[PDB]
Amino acid sequence: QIEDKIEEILSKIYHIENEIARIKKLIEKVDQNTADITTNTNSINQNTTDIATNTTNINNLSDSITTLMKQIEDKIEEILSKIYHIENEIARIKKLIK
Amino acid sequence: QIEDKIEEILSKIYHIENEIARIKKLIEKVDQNTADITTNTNSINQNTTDIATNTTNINNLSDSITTLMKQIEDKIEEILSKIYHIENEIARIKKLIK
Amino acid sequence: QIEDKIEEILSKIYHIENEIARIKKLIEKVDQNTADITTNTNSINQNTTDIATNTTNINNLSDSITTLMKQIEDKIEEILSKIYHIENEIARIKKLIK
Ligand SMILES: [Cl-]
Ligand SMILES: [Cl-]
Ligand SMILES: [Cl-]
Ligand SMILES: [Cl-]
Repeated sequence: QIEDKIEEILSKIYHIENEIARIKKLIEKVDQNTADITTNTNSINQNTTDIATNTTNINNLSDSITTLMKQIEDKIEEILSKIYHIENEIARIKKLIK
Repeated sequence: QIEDKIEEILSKIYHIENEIARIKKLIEKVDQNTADITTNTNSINQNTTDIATNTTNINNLSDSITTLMKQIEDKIEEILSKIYHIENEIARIKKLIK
Repeated sequence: QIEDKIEEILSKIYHIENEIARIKKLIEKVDQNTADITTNTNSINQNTTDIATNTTNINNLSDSITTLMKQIEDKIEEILSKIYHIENEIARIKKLIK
């Protein structure tokens, strides 16, 4: 029966080796996954930097438009004011004739 | 001869234990990868939310500039119209003199 | 000693099996991680394409504002120039009366 116990063990070992050989394939997979997570982390960081640049630039353009709006509204106000003054000079030139 | 079978079993086993001890290291590397994937997934989502904000804001500014453009074109044409009416009052005043 | 050597071996084998069963639980975890890294990679790319769109559009609005600026400032200068020539016609009309 010793000899049966031994044949039994030899089968278990053969099975075990076949299971281990399948499991060993994981080593290379895990390392590959680890490498791919790093690459993703590098792309994520680069997107974050580029989103920041865009955010900054949206904000400056927004400010820029606000400065332009003011600049123009003030020149328009000043031009309308000159026009009003000229209309008043023409009222007086008209009264001065008649 | 049994005894020889037993020694070669004991070396097969010694070898298996060394293989299993290497493979054991994978349990914690996999935990780590899983944690790092979650972190990356959190950053991806934050970038996605920030890209959305930026897209929204680009779109409002673009509309804003369009409103400002027309707003200005109208005031400029009102001004040109007042100028023309002044040019006509001066044609009169010149006539009215001679 | 033989039968003792055998009962020892059988429990070393029992433990290797327990260790292997613990390690076989990684197989699907590693597959799941791999699938999740691919998903993340897909989201990263999508974000990259949307950042590029946003970048392009920020830049065109920026240029657009620059074109609008000069367009208006030239129109305003032309209006100021018509106003000045109208002031001069009114200086003449005033001198022509008195
Ligand atoms: Cl990832
Ligand atoms: Cl993994
Ligand atoms: Cl991203
Ligand atoms: Cl963006």
